[PDB]
Amino acid sequence: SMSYTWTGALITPCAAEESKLPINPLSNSLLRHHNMVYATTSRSASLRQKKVTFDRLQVLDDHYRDVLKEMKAKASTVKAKLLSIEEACKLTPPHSAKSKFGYGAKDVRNLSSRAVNHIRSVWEDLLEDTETPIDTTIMAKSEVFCVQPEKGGRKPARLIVFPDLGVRVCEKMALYDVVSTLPQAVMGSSYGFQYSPKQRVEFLVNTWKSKKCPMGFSYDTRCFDSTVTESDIRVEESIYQCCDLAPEARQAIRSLTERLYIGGPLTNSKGQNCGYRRCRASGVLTTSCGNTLTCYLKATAACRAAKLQDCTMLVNGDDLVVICESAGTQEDAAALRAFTEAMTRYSAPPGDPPQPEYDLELITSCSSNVSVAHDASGKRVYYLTRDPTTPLARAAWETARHTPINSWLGNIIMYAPTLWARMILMTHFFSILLAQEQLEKALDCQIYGACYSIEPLDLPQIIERLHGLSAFTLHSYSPGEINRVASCLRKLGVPPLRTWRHRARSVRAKLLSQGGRAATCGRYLFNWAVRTKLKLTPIPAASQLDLSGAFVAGYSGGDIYHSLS
Repeated sequence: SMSYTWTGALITPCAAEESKLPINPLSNSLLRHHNMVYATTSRSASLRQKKVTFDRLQVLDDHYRDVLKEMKAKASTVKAKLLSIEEACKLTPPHSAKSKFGYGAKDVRNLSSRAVNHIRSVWEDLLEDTETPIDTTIMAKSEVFCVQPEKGGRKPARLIVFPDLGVRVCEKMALYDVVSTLPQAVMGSSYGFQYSPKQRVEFLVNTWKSKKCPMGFSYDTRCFDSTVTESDIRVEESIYQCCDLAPEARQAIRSLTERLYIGGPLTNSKGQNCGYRRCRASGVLTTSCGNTLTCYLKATAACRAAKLQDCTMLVNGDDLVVICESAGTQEDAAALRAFTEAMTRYSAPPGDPPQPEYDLELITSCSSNVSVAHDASGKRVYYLTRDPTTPLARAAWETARHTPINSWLGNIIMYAPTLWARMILMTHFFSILLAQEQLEKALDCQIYGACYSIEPLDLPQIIERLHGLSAFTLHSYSPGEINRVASCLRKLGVPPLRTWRHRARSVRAKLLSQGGRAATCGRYLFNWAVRTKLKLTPIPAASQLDLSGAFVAGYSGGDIYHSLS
């Protein structure tokens, strides 16, 4: 069975695609080696197609079957509610792709007669048709990176596949409660998306100290979505079907699985037949939940197959991490191979093969690793951080250009306590915002695939609840960490961390200069930037923040939105 078959029609762009950075006012203010920054375009689509296209052998053993039964037993506890038309509409991002039937996102959110009617008819059709493949668009995704050790070598665009707006809203009705609550009910503590960054590191740390001589590794799956099989996808259904369901929900799930999830026809932007898909669609509501379940399922079985001991897993979509019990260095190496052999049998071979690690800090997962720091009190505080190359590169892009999602805002939220987010990302963007009377203006960003609309002036409170007040006092970072950042700043041509200190003090002062929510930011976000530290008490408005459904589940590909009415 092939992951894809192609007809020859091209993956076409819908609009003008821009591949390089413009030389802008404040582009260079952040990053001067602009010819290292690039966005992906449909030009590289055929490259990615070569990569994701292959036949899949899959050989299930008894381990697998045991674990699946265990997962199903836990799902059987779940009661999933069917979403009302309205509730599904409110979960649609206002800039989600319009439907081919003469209405878009705002039509759905507004519950316009045309949209509501067709959404209804698409639901009706799910009951009345159990076989006909639902059509999908395929699109080359635009993402920004910096180039790395070849070079002149860029990633090819990733490929997104989605059904029409009307189907997407039906998916929500049928399956939004399922994908939001069943992962935790089945994998529990191993479901990564229930964890804030603070909560995540806490788990990882605890897990590590809980082992006597802990061993740890991450597992990278070679183009995961393509490795997913129709069998995988039906198994995933059998888990879903273990819930208590409304009768229409049950049929909806059965129909979407056959007509959409297991596979279907790929159509480009010009409306041409591009070929067929027999693997994970990356743009459906079930993508994150399916991926996480499938990963956790195959991972857990391949442990038993590898006779690994006292394993504990963190699973986030297709990203897997395992902290277990060391046997011996040569025995560990052998065990990790066995894990890989088995995963390869479950149709999940590796990107670059896994390597045991004996420092928690050297394990990467979710493009993240743990590092250590100290708060004002000198106490040893753990937090989570990445190589800032990709985040800064996109920070340069969003500076120059109008982008629908501000990854920088997201990254500051997720990586508040980090050295580079405080000294650069905050410093950079808060001068810009002040210099353009745009502090109160709320911007769109993503957390775990979901879209939120946030005012930058409510960053401290958000930051405090997600990380602690320590994230405003942290210092004495790791040498490896500080060397990673500084080395990155060379690469991109960013002003070295000395430089940013003075820029911050300016903005901080400029921010206190106005009092109110503005001053709260200068006082909290840029405390690192002064010798005479301010007193730092709790935030008044941290009290009543909406951080409901902020870190419950993953949704990358799911067309999900959680800001206000």
